[PDB]
Amino acid sequence: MMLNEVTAVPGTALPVAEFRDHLRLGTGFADLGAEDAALLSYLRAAIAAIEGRTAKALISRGFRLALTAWRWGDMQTLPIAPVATVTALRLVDAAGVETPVAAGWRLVPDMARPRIEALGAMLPMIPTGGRVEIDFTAGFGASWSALPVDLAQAVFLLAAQYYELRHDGAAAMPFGVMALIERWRTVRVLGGRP
Amino acid sequence: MMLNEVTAVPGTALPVAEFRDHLRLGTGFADLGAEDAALLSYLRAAIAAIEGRTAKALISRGFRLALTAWRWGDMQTLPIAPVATVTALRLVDAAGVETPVAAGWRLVPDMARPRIEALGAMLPMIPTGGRVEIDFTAGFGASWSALPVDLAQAVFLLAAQYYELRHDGAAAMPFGVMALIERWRTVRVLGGRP
Amino acid sequence: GWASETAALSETATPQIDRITIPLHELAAMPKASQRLLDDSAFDIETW
Amino acid sequence: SVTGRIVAMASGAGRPVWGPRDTVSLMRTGFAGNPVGFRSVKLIAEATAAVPLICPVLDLLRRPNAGQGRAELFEALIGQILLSGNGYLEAVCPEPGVPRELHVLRSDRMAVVPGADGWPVGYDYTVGGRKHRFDMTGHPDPICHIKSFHPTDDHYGLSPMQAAAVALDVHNAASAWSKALLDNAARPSGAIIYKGADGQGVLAPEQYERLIFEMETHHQGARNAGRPMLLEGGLDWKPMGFSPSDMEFHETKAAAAREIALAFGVPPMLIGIPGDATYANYAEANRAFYRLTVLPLLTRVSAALAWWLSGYLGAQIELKPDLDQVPALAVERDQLWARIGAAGFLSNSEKRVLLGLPPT
Amino acid sequence: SVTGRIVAMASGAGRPVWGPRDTVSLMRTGFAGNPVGFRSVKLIAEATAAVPLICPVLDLLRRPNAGQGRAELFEALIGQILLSGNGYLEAVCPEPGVPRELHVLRSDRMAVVPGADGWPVGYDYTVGGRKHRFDMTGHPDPICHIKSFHPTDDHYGLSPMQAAAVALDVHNAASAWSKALLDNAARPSGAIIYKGADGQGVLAPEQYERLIFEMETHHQGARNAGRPMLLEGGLDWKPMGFSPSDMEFHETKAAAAREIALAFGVPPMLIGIPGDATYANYAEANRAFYRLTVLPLLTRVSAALAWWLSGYLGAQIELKPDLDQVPALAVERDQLWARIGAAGFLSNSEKRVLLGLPPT
Repeated sequence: MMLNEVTAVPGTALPVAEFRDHLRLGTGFADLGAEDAALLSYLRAAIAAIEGRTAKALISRGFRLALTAWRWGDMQTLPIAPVATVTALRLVDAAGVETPVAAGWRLVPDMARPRIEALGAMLPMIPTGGRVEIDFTAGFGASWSALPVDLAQAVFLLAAQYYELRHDGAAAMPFGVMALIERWRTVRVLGGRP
Repeated sequence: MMLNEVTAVPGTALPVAEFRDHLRLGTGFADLGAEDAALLSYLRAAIAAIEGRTAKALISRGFRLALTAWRWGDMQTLPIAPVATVTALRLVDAAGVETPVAAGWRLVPDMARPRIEALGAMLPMIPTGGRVEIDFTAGFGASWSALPVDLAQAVFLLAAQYYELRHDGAAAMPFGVMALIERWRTVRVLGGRP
Repeated sequence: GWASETAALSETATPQIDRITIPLHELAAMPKASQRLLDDSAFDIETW
Repeated sequence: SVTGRIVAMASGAGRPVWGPRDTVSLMRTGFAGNPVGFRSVKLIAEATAAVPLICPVLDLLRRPNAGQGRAELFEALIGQILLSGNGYLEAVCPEPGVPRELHVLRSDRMAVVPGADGWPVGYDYTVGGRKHRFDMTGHPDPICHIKSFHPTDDHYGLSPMQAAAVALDVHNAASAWSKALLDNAARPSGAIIYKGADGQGVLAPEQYERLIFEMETHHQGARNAGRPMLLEGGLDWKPMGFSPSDMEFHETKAAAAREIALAFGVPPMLIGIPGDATYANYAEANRAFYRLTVLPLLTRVSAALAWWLSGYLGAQIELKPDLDQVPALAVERDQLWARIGAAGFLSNSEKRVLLGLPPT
Repeated sequence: SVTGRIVAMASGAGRPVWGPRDTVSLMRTGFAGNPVGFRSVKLIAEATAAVPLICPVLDLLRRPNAGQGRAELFEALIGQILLSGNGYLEAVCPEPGVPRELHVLRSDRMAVVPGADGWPVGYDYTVGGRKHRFDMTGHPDPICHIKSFHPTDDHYGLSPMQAAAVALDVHNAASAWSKALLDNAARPSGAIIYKGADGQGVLAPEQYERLIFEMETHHQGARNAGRPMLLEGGLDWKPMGFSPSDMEFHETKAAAAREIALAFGVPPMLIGIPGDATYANYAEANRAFYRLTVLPLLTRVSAALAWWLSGYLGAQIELKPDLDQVPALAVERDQLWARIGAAGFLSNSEKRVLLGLPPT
């Protein structure tokens, strides 16, 4: 289970022109672009902070889930939660040959449990000494407008903070950064074997 | 259970002209200068914070509840609470034949526990692999004026807070944001198997 | 596979196990019979 | 009789009536599942087979069929009565009188038919989806149907396992409580808490293999029990406990293990469950076993074999338990021989006729 | 037999029926694994072999084959019945009558074939991928198949270990709980905590070898138990405990060790498990053992040898346990000889016919 990203976000999909409206920089100056190189450096640093505390994705970039042994006999819950249209469960071999498999696997969409449950009571078997990478595109939407807005606000509450204080300097809201995140975190109570 | 919204708000349904009056009317600097479309972006962030803490809907948007297995035998509590009129309970199969049903169920509306509660003991079974899918319209009313005004004030107490201070800065009111929400939260005491 | 002597034979494919579900639907009839018609007639209506 | 004719047409004549739904699931969960429900039936069914009988016809009973002896027949017969309240015996009659085959038909796959006058006309042996439809519209009536007493039902028995069906599920799940507690439980014998300079801090994998190897070698095991364990700054050892150690549903299982033995009627002393001493010294509890739940059970089945098999003969035959040279009733035989043997007033031939002797 | 044809088709005629998969694993986990399941079968199988028999045929039973004596045969035969509910006996007949070889075929590798009329036509001894297909479509029928009573299955026995299969896994894992607790546990007898001026501070390897040598020499061991142990600034000694000391699942193991003994039917006094005194003084518990779980088992197997071996002879032979000069039944023999011996009213030959003597 490695879970790397195939492609990153384009950067042009991030709302730098709206984050600048948030931070109260300035309206009609002739410069207007001295911060563009750094404002998206804090938006990518605040999304990636909330992508890890919530285990959500938010831009629907493509992922690659390269794993070897199945976690449970048939289920295989995916880590990145809001998914749609798993592309390919290409089953690599011990070395080399990569054979994509329709394989009779389904996809159960959920924000909490994005399973990949199999229908033939057993997922496609795994060549001993070989991995099973799964290409899937997981996230809310393609553009910034398709997000839940409270999670989009939690980026703006957080990336404004990184813009206003640079080093770790200490400085209570009703719905702060944390209270907006908490309905998007994963609530789990299993430490067991299954 | 994905539960994505079919359509969002139009934006013209939101009280941006009224929220400018809750921001500075009768006392203030003047009407002053506020990026109008910015003020729409804080109302959508305060509603989506109260739509999540209360599990209400507040604008009567259209929903699509596509879940695989029925939880109870017949009950199926709907999460987004103030509901009216299931659009359709179409039932897709594993291939996508999408055969709707038109009888066998009677939505029992309620602000506490909206249900589906089919007739007798038979609720439409699920094609194996073929997720069931329920389209409904949930919320109070089409315009902003049809809301309970205490819940509308919790938006204005919250959307003004996101306007007055940007980052997560520190700052116990009797009926604050939190005290106006708690009579609209869902009070549940089940952690059990049914 | 036919195993050679200098082969150092690899493991083969365990056969896939299928699990096909019977849904076990219901089939019911609810006839409506009149009480007077069941009490007057010479025929055994509850048997018929 | 007259009431029965009315009862039939309510349920439906000519159509099978099934009765108990779960009787196929109480066998796997109550007779193959727990030892107390297993031993209780095996204690009775092996007791009724051991009791001799008093009458020809018993030559059939001694050798009913191939691979199913006399004692093996009643173990199969009573083993269906204790499990599902119903006993069945198919008779194959190539010959008109005393049919030379007996077969204990299992009561999971048998269903009754009420027929016209309320008393049964059909029995249906249903395995898979395939039926047989035995016929009762004749005189020999090829199946004896031994019912346990059921007050609410008109066609089946009550099956004491159904009466103990709550105490089986307590004893099955309390015993499976302790199994899965010994299989899903993480107790540690301690925890080396490492906070650090911060409130949180990991230790590097260089330091961590040092920490395993001084714990693997010098602290765990019987041979390292009690090393003084220097803790420098940051490290700390919090020993954990295990607060319920013994006795996880120990008495509620042992009370349920007694209610299963209560329902079939075996005493707690015979089966071996623990409990307070009710009976004294096994001359009673074995005598109580062959008087409250074996010989009343055996004289009820033998009264049905005495009437069903006499329908194949011309003359009717009685068939009763021996109630003599069954060695659990020796304390009722000492007590009756020493009473009349010590009664010296009445003469010699006057007491051979009392004790059951051939007179001289 | 008339219904025999209906059940045969559902299973599938001519094809092997296996029954329980996990049968071989209950042997390794429940009979080679724990002493209670080990002793309970060995206590019974060495008791049924010791009981003499009453009939020629017993000349075969006395010397069945090479290297497998009379008493060694029934230990193998009953040892399969208690373990897997099924007993098998191959007869090899170089000679036409009374075949001079008997072999207990183990019931792990044996499978039934239902055949046409429901009663079996084939038995399959399956070792490796190799089958044998014994044939039952003949008159001598070369394998006797002794079934324990199974109400739900039509072809096998129930094997009391299967009914106690939860209580075996409790007793196997509670005993392995205390084993791995003695092997994975770090208890210290204390901890010399060294904080320092800061909240954290190590001590130098000069100071650390000083701390070992005053702990190695002057404080550890039996001979240094209680030195007054000066602690300067920074140092502190927190003595640890071990809060559950005895009794890790001690009663749930001792309760599961009785439920294993319950299912096989041995009394708790014979096997040696601790527990409340149910039976009194071994004149009862040994007499209860040979009356509730040995002699009913032996009279059921001997009744199958009385019929299978009589199929090789012309005349049918009876074969029953002796129930005389078996020295566990002496309390039932004192009680019956002193009853009739004290009955002085009836004459001398009138009680020799009661006690079983040849009259004179």
